[PDB]
Amino acid sequence: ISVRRQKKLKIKKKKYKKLMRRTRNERRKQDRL
Amino acid sequence: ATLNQVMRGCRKPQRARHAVSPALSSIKSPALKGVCVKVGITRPKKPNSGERKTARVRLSTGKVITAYIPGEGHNISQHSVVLVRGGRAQDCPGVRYHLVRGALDLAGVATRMSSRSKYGTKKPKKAS
Amino acid sequence: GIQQITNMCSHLQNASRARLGLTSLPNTKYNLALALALHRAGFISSITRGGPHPPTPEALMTYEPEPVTSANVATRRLWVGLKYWNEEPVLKELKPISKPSRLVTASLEQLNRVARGFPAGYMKGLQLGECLFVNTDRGVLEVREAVERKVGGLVLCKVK
Amino acid sequence: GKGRIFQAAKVYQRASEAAATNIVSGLPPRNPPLWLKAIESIPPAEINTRPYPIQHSPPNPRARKPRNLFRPTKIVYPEDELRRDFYRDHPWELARPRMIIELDGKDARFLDWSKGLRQRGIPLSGESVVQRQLWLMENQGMTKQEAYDKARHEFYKLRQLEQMERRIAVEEARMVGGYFGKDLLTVGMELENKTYESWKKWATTEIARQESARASMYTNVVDN
RNA sequence: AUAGAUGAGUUUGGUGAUGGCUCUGAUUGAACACU
RNA sequence: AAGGUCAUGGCUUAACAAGCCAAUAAUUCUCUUAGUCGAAGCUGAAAAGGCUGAUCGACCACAUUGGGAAUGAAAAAAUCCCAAGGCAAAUAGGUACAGCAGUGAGGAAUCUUGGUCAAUGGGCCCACGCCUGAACUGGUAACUUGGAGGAAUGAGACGUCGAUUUAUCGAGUAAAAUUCUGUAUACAUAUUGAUAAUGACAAUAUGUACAUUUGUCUUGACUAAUUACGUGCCAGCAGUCGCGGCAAUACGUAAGAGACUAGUGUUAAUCAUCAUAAAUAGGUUUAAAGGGUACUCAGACGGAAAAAUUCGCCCAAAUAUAGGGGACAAUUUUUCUAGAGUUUUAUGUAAGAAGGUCGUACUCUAGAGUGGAGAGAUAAAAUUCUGUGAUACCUAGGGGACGGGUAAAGGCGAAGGCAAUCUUUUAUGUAAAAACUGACGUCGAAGGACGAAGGCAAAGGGAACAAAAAGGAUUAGAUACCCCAGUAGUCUUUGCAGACAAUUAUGAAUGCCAUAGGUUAGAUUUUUAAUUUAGUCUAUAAAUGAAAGUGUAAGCAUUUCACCUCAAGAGUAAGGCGGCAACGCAGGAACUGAAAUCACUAGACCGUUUCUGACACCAGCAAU
RNA sequence: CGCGGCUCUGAUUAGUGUUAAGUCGAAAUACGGUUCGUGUAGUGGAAGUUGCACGGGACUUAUCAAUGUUGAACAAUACGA
RNA sequence: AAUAUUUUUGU
Ligand SMILES: [K+]
Ligand SMILES: [K+]
Ligand SMILES: [K+]
Ligand SMILES: [K+]
Ligand SMILES: [K+]
Ligand SMILES: [K+]
Ligand SMILES: [K+]
Ligand SMILES: [K+]
Ligand SMILES: [Mg+2]
Ligand SMILES: [Mg+2]
Ligand SMILES: [Mg+2]
Ligand SMILES: [Mg+2]
Ligand SMILES: [Mg+2]
Ligand SMILES: [Mg+2]
Ligand SMILES: [Mg+2]
Ligand SMILES: [Mg+2]
Ligand SMILES: [Mg+2]
Ligand SMILES: [Mg+2]
Ligand SMILES: [Mg+2]
Ligand SMILES: [Mg+2]
Ligand SMILES: [Mg+2]
Ligand SMILES: [Mg+2]
Ligand SMILES: [Mg+2]
Ligand SMILES: [Mg+2]
Ligand SMILES: [Mg+2]
Ligand SMILES: [Mg+2]
Ligand SMILES: [Mg+2]
Ligand SMILES: [Mg+2]
Ligand SMILES: [Mg+2]
Ligand SMILES: [Mg+2]
Ligand SMILES: [Mg+2]
Ligand SMILES: [Mg+2]
Ligand SMILES: [Mg+2]
Ligand SMILES: [Mg+2]
Ligand SMILES: [Mg+2]
Ligand SMILES: [Mg+2]
Ligand SMILES: [Mg+2]
Ligand SMILES: [Mg+2]
Ligand SMILES: [Mg+2]
Ligand SMILES: [Mg+2]
Ligand SMILES: [Mg+2]
Ligand SMILES: [Mg+2]
Ligand SMILES: [Mg+2]
Ligand SMILES: [Mg+2]
Ligand SMILES: [Mg+2]
Ligand SMILES: [Mg+2]
Ligand SMILES: [Mg+2]
Ligand SMILES: [Mg+2]
Ligand SMILES: [Mg+2]
Ligand SMILES: [Mg+2]
Ligand SMILES: [Mg+2]
Ligand SMILES: [Mg+2]
Ligand SMILES: [Mg+2]
Ligand SMILES: [Mg+2]
Ligand SMILES: [Mg+2]
Ligand SMILES: [Mg+2]
Ligand SMILES: [Mg+2]
Ligand SMILES: [Mg+2]
Ligand SMILES: [Mg+2]
Ligand SMILES: [Mg+2]
Ligand SMILES: [Mg+2]
Ligand SMILES: [Mg+2]
Ligand SMILES: [Mg+2]
Ligand SMILES: [Mg+2]
Ligand SMILES: [Mg+2]
Ligand SMILES: [Mg+2]
Ligand SMILES: [Mg+2]
Repeated sequence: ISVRRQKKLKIKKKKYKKLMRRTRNERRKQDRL
Repeated sequence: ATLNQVMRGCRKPQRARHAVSPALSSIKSPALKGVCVKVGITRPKKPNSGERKTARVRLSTGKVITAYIPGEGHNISQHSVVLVRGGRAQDCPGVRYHLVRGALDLAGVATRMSSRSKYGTKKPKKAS
Repeated sequence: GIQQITNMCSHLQNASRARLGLTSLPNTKYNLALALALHRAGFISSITRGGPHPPTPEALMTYEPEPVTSANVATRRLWVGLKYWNEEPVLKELKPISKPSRLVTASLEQLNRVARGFPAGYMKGLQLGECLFVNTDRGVLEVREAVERKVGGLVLCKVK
Repeated sequence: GKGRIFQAAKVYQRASEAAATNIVSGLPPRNPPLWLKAIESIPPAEINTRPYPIQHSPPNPRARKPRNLFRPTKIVYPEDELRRDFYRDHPWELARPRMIIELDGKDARFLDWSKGLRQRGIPLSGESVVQRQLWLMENQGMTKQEAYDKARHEFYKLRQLEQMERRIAVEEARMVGGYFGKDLLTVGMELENKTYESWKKWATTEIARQESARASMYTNVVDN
């Protein structure tokens, strides 16, 4: 896999890792950890 | 793959491809009847330009699809019973259907001289 | 086993591909069977078993090998004479069919079809120059020999 | 694949087919090249076929999986061991020039080593001692050392006379009014002078050069 | 049953690959439009 | 042991025994979907082909839904009993058209409320005969197939039409006209479907008579077939690529042209195309795709020379009785040493672990040391340090972690990874000969173990470095890059965690293919210098590859495991499992597309290297 | 009647696809102007950026201070660009 | 030999 295409996966995994933090407390209230 | 890997079921069907007209392809029907919910205009994508006449239709099965109105000029409006057939507007997203012009309520182009079968236009009967 | 014939098919190709005059093969009852078939078919020049070093080429046929007992059986080896004509090897391809993972057995009714350029089973028709060797009760014969003797058996390899 | 498809061995097969028929269908084929019939019955030789090379030494019998079965082997004779023993005992025998340029190859036809060291066509050198030693050691059944001594002493008696001739031949020529040129001892010394002088020029130049480096180390530009 | 095995358009500045999509062939207990 | 049975079987019973089947899902459970099958239909050149599961035949199930029994040789019922809802009915206690025709509804869409029991079949009957919505016949629909649907002559009406070159290019042998046929069909006659007799209805043969419609798609390329005008990214066309922005062969008209024809197109679907899930028959260095690792249970595969058994395989079928042939195959037996192992302290070696230490630098404390105004930082500075005496130069005590040279394309371990030193401790591997065991082998789902840095948990340690937090600068702005300082953390011990560009972007292993130049640890020798075993690294041949390149393999072959099937969504959602948490394992679909993607070639660019020209620049003079 | 499954819907709320013509920056591709990516842990409106170890899909892109030699005289009938 | 100020955008 080229480096240009690897950066497409890099942006997807970061925005997801960044999303699971923001909604971590909300998922803890509903018992969805 | 080794003969053993094939014995355990490694050969699986290929991932399905979406049909051009799912509402018709799913139930193996060539056409369906629907009540026109809205007659508006859709704009093509980057290359093409213009105002494509479309119609939001609620099929008999229950699906709400968007069909394309072929020809020049139509006479359908809200609460119009129209016949939907497969097809797709290659430049309009979501417009994955066509409307038969010799259909129940949709009339054919009266000023059409070529390809009348495609637009539901009776012969002029000039001499007759 | 059939694994030995597969190794023999690959080596004979690599030797012909390298344009070698002589070629060595492990001395086994199965290898000698196919070797005699290749020689009887006209692909190799001669077959003589000897030690780890090739016999004297000047007296290849006249070579008198020593008895094969348990004191030297681990060092014996079959020395094959390869053939080259018109700037092209006579044993170019030795594609095998029956591999250790699967043994392909053919019937007389099918070999009669494969012998005339028509597929039958997991085999394909034989074209000009091609040749198919079959291991049967009467030894490792050729598809045209087995068809004459009216027998089937185990398909070993296809020679071009 | 940096190579190219060379079809030099099939120039006849190719030319024979191109000359069999005519491109213009309906006409007889024109005459073939003038060389097509000359080599009609002289096919090429088989090339690119690795045979079992000639074995100049008994191959290792204990090897179970021997390699290099298509590698030319080294040519070693029984004389190679004798040449090394002699020339090592007589290192300065190599300074005596020896010509290895053959005239017609027919030098081993007049060599009869049963007569002595002096043979026809070849000079008296360490080889004559070796060939004489090998003969006695084989024919007369002598040992390596015994034959070596006999063949070695005959070599000295012949070399001694050679050195005695140079001395007497010169002394004899001057007794009747015979003068010669510059001997090798004098010429050799004159050459050393021309070279020694050139070295002196190089020494004085570098020596003076180093003085500048020694003075340039310290600084005295102020001129106090 | 011994005549039975075939391709085309389309990614690129361009070439050669890879890999889809579409057309070419046959058909329906078919429907619709014009007849 | 006994009974039972033609016979066999816990089939049955009594007394003892603790077994039998399976371990990779036997067994059991939930969800989704479906009547099953056939050269029966469709399709492909073909595959143990693919799809469908109409009409035909066989099988299964059901007759409003649910719950049940009896009769009978046999439930094999549209029967019978019971409950509920709909219609009907009330003291009643029927009906369910998935029997034929038909009506309503639903739907894109599928027919007559006919005649006869004459034929074939069935039920009842001594017989005659009665009954039959099966069945046979008529009707409706181009739904499909098959056939008809008109042939020959036709040149001066010396006309007409459309183009244009008034004579060129066409309509055009086309038409009219003439000469023949009597096709579908109509009517008549006869025979036949049926014979003991019975004809609802029609077929067949012969005779005579009649010359009866065009429709539709396409016309940029794929794809056979052209111009004109109008329109002007508008209107529209499009299966794919695309066309349309004022002289459009692509849109809409007109004409011409190409083709199929009572059909023609379009939509939907299936096969083939597609080796596009590749058993036949694929592939994974850089394009989708090699698991982090290899010890290993199951499971696949795996030597030599003989023998028994199976009679596998072959003759060779028809799912072939009984035989023959013995190479190969399965189980098994006896031998063999080429694979794999053991012994003989190898050499060499940063695999690993325990207990200890060494040293250069750093840092802390003290000596009211010497010295007495700066130091450090950065491109430059600022925050900061220093008169409570710093930096610099020393003395004496500590305190933690680090590992200079040697050092190499070097080496060691399954990988991760391992580099100061001493003792202790641990498994492989390599060379040389001898000896020994005698196929004991390779791969290996799963489980288990190991697994970098960072991280969590607990207690220590804390010099240095440094996420965080914080400040000073830079800058249009600056969270940043730079700087002054600085907490977790890095280190030790005990657990959790299991993700990596865990890489050779290349799984492990076996057999095999031509050379050269270095290099590592050994061995042999005429130890000088050449052979040789096992590794590693460059450059090549044959070859291979899309090429780059590889060439101890990305070659020729084989074994086995993992993994891939267009892009994107997505390694995401949901349920579940593991974990203290962080997160990991496993793992879709909808929506939107015709492209994504790889190597190479030639250029251009580079706050890219080295050069070559030019008042381009430097310098000088003049000017704006 | 209870438990479990399944379908629809739900204030509020999240992600992603598409859409030439908006705004804010300039992260990648050249040494992309702080080497880029992998893992992990923080952090910032966003792309990004920071610590720690790791990979090259980046530096094999490598090209002399060993400065390069009176290596056996001369003359002869030998030798003759 | 160990040097390093800043420099965004283009329907
Ligand atoms: K047998
Ligand atoms: K002080
Ligand atoms: K090793
Ligand atoms: K610091
Ligand atoms: K663990
Ligand atoms: K080597
Ligand atoms: K999702
Ligand atoms: K490079
Ligand atoms: Mg990849
Ligand atoms: Mg498109
Ligand atoms: Mg037209
Ligand atoms: Mg059209
Ligand atoms: Mg490009
Ligand atoms: Mg391809
Ligand atoms: Mg069903
Ligand atoms: Mg059913
Ligand atoms: Mg009915
Ligand atoms: Mg009903
Ligand atoms: Mg309806
Ligand atoms: Mg009847
Ligand atoms: Mg009857
Ligand atoms: Mg009767
Ligand atoms: Mg007639
Ligand atoms: Mg009757
Ligand atoms: Mg054309
Ligand atoms: Mg294109
Ligand atoms: Mg047009
Ligand atoms: Mg017809
Ligand atoms: Mg790997
Ligand atoms: Mg794993
Ligand atoms: Mg991985
Ligand atoms: Mg038998
Ligand atoms: Mg034994
Ligand atoms: Mg032994
Ligand atoms: Mg061994
Ligand atoms: Mg040791
Ligand atoms: Mg003081
Ligand atoms: Mg210490
Ligand atoms: Mg590593
Ligand atoms: Mg070191
Ligand atoms: Mg293993
Ligand atoms: Mg495992
Ligand atoms: Mg850790
Ligand atoms: Mg830790
Ligand atoms: Mg802690
Ligand atoms: Mg700041
Ligand atoms: Mg550690
Ligand atoms: Mg690592
Ligand atoms: Mg593995
Ligand atoms: Mg190495
Ligand atoms: Mg190489
Ligand atoms: Mg290959
Ligand atoms: Mg995907
Ligand atoms: Mg996963
Ligand atoms: Mg999840
Ligand atoms: Mg280039
Ligand atoms: Mg100027
Ligand atoms: Mg100036
Ligand atoms: Mg002015
Ligand atoms: Mg809502
Ligand atoms: Mg960056
Ligand atoms: Mg940038
Ligand atoms: Mg950068
Ligand atoms: Mg990074
Ligand atoms: Mg910060
Ligand atoms: Mg780069
Ligand atoms: Mg731009």
